[PDB]
Amino acid sequence: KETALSVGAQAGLAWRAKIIDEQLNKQARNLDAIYDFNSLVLEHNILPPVLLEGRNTLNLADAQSIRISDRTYKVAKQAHFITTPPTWRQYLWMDYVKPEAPNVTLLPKTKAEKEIWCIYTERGWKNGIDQANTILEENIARIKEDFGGMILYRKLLAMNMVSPPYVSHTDLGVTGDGSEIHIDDRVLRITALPELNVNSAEWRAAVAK
Amino acid sequence: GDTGSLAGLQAMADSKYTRAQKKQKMGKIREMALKETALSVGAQAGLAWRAKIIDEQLNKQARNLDAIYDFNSLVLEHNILPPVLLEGRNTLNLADAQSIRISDRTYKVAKQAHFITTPPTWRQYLWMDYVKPEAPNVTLLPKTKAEKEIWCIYTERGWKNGIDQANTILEENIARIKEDFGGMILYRKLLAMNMVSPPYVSHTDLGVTGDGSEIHIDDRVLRITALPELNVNSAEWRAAVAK
Amino acid sequence: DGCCSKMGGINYCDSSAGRLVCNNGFYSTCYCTRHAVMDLQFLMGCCLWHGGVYPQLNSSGLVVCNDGYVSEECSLQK
Amino acid sequence: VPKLPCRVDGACDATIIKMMTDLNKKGIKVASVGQNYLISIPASALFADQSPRLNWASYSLLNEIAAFLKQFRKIAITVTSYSSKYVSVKRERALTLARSRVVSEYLWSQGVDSRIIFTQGLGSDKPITSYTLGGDRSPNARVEITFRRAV
Amino acid sequence: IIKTGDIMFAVLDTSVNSDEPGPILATIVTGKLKGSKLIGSFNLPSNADKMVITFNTMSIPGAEKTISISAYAIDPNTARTALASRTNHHYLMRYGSLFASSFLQGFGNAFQSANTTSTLENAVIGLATVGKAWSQQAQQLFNTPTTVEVYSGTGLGILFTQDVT
Amino acid sequence: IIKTGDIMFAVLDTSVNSDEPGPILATIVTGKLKGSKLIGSFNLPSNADKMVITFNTMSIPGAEKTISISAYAIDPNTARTALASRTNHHYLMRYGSLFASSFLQGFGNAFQSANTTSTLENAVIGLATVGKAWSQQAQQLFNTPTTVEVYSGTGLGILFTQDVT
Amino acid sequence: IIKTGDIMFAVLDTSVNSDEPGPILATIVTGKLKGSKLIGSFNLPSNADKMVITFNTMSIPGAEKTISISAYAIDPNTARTALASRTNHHYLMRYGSLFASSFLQGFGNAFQSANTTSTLENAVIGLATVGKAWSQQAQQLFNTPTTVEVYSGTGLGILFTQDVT
Repeated sequence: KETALSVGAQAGLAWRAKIIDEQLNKQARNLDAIYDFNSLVLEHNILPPVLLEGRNTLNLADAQSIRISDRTYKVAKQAHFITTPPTWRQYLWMDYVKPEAPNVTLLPKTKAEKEIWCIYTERGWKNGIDQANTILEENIARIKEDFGGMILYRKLLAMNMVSPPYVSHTDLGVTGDGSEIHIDDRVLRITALPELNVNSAEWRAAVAK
Repeated sequence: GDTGSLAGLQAMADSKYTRAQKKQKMGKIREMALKETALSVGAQAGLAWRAKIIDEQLNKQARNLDAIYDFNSLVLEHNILPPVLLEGRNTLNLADAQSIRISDRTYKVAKQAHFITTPPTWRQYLWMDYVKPEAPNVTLLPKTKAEKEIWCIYTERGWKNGIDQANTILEENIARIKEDFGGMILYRKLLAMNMVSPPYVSHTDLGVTGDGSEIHIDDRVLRITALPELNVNSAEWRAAVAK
Repeated sequence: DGCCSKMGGINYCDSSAGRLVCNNGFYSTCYCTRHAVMDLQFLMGCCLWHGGVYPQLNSSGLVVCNDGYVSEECSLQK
Repeated sequence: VPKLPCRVDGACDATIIKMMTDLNKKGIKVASVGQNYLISIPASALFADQSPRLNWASYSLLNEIAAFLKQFRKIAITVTSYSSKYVSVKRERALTLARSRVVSEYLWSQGVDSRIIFTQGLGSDKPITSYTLGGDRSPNARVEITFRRAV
Repeated sequence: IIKTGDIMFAVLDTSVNSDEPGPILATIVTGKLKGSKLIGSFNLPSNADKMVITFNTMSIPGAEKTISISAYAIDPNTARTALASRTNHHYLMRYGSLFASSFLQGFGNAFQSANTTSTLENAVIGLATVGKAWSQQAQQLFNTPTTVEVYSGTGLGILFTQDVT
Repeated sequence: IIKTGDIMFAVLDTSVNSDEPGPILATIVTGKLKGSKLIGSFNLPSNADKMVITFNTMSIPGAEKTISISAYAIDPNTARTALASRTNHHYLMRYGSLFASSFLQGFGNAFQSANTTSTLENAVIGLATVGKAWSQQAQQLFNTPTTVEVYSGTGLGILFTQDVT
Repeated sequence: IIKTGDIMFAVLDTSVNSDEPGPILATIVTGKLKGSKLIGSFNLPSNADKMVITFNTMSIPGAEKTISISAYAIDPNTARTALASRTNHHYLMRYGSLFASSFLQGFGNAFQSANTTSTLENAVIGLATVGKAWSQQAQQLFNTPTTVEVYSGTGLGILFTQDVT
């Protein structure tokens, strides 16, 4: 009955997850060739922040409440230090649990029961496949959004729209007591976070050819 | 059948495998009890057997052990055990965001130097402890040939697990003695490099001691005034060379 | 079958290499120790690239990874 | 137990020693000392008369070479091409360079699991035989390919 | 909130005979409440024409709660209150035992009486005195009812009795 | 926290007949409760169609505690309450004893009555007088129940009754 | 401290019969209890298929104390409650006495009655009159069951009932 629908959903989701994970494993090298991160990281090993761009803003609230602007920019996530660059594995690799537990409560006896079992199995299978594809599409949109925010920060900093992050290092010599010692202490801190400039005159334009 | 689930559930729609699930439900209920016991007895037998083998093989080559571990060479002239030192290189600590601490190297005193009575050996640090067990205590027994066979193979798995556990024990012990010997030789090297303060020891010497019933002829008492430590003034450090 | 097949047979296993040695001095294709250079590309399990599955009991079958992320694929379907 | 592979994928020592026996009884020399393995091929059975042209049967031997190369876990690969003195220095150097280039190109096109592949040629600068009777039929007209097996 | 006396589908997985009281559990398989189980017991009817289950101890999983909504059962896809089992377990045994004990008594007395108008005498002997004790023991054991027994792979329909929260 | 009415597995290890109540202990074999022991006794069914065990005194080692969760056993792979035992233990023994005593009684009375129409007289003597006392003692002891006996090597499935902490 | 429901061993040296209750002693020789002695008594079961010993008075040596772990005994190598004894003690004796008294009564009455259809009459005399008193005495003494007796050279195992410190 509806148990056939449920197990069709589970089996279709698991099988499509296995298929799509083997596809992701199949296309290996060009994935990282697209989503290199280390080419974007700044000179103090700090991950660049995320920017958001919106165009042609129109808003209404009620009768006589309207707001219109051209473009809007949003700082999504602040820059921070990082040890290793992220990759696409924490964005696109779906999980894979293999269940081998079909429990049979409702059991078919007639050929009509077997036929409706078959068609419920088929439609649950297709439904689970579609759901897995939806999940993959959402994750693809998420990593695309992250990379686009990175590229937007790079272009705005090139186009003189954000203050660069300002970083101070403090140097100390040998530290510690006569039992514990360090050689050359250095503390790296960041004083100024990147932020937008609200004075448009400093912005420098560009023209191609 | 769940992998090719279309044909698997089409076969599940027929009632023959509903009958066939009943005869394997007994194995799903009864047969799952003996395997952990087989694992336990195989682990005990493997641990004991591998311990006996490794004790024999360690005792086979005992000469080179104490030959390379000459603590008596490293004994200082006041019968003082050298202390243990640790050196770390390329120190980076990331406490949190907006914050990096970096150093090139660092040094730590692990165990403080002290007087010793006898030189230690490798036997207290490397000999595997072993008593032979002779009591396989059995609570349930196999009855079919197949369950006897899987009892045998799970005994074999326990044999393998006990072997690997014993190898892990030996690896931990050899890492420990490597750590201690490396710390002592590092202390000697840095003391030669003028990085460690030498220990300082005085002796109080008195003559006739005691009453008219209890007496001692010689009376010398040795006490360390200063434990070894490192030096913060780096300017007087001497470098090295090679030709 | 035989790992040192069409050869003299296996001598022992070098655990430093994680590889067995045939009677002729050539490394066999089989591994012996788990601590050896395998080729790991495909793997099972869920809450991957996360904190792992939170081992608490729950009313629903929602499995929340220890970084706070929720895996609806590893979770059951209503 | 079944998650870890019992052996490497597609690797069989009986297969390796069988194709080794077949290659050295065909006439392609294989040197095997330590982890270092070299393969020497006569240039007459591969290329044309002082020409960078490929025979149609030679792709079978190249496929055999790729089948042998699949069975090992390598890191680096070195290809050298050597010839006889025919016209000049530069002509033979360029001919050996072109032959090494095209054979490395086909080897990389086929499924080699090598991280790094080097290719070069020199001509008649480092011979192995002073018997200089024949021309391209002479055995020092050769191509060598070597590596060290990594663990 | 559950409507006052609606019907739910469930699956019964534990079987029992109508001989000794004990806890029984069923499992609701569809609907709003999912994975819910129900323990209870049975009661013995006067005649073996049907059998019903006293199902009250409702355990819904997830939380540490145990409500006690009482519910009864009907035969699914039949909408009747009978039990799908056997009602003729011990009719013929006591019937044949009583009839044979009687026939033995009759054979002994009448073929003893027929001596007026060795081996057949021994037939008279044996049936003559083994009939009577077997007859009174058969009249003793004649009171045993025929039991019914539910099965371990049969679903059921559960009607409610009162409302819940 | 254990839900009201889940199913667990255990293994029973010591065997005894259902004749004398006493301490019997088993071991929980899987799940969260590992190696926990459980002592109790049994109860006697009215008829020989099943046999069940009442187990209440549950002790888990490691920490010094002793809970009193009471639960019963269901026969695995049948999902029923019957016990693996024999039930035909002493039916034919008392049946044959009663039948032989009656046959002796009948032989004495009818083969004495057939005297009108010495070894056969001694047969009348022996069966005539040893029939009667044996018959009344057989009717005295004929009410013997057929016992059942648990085994020392059988696992079991246990349904829960109340929750624990 | 002894946990609830464990098993230790002891040796029984003093034999006793299951007719008169009294003190019987055993000695715990293994486990943590060394040199411990034990005073108890027996109980009589319904049928002689088992026998258990009520063991309560446990004296631990070393100090002048005697703890009171009230426990039972289980047979080693069987882990069952049956006892090393015989159970056919007084079946055939009273059976043969009753049957002889019967056959005597029958011989006297039938061989006196069939005289129409001296020393043989004296045989009639003897069996006719000594059958009856022996018959009523056998009816009097028939109700004796078969006793049991523990052995003087068999070890034992002891399961625990209560905890100690």
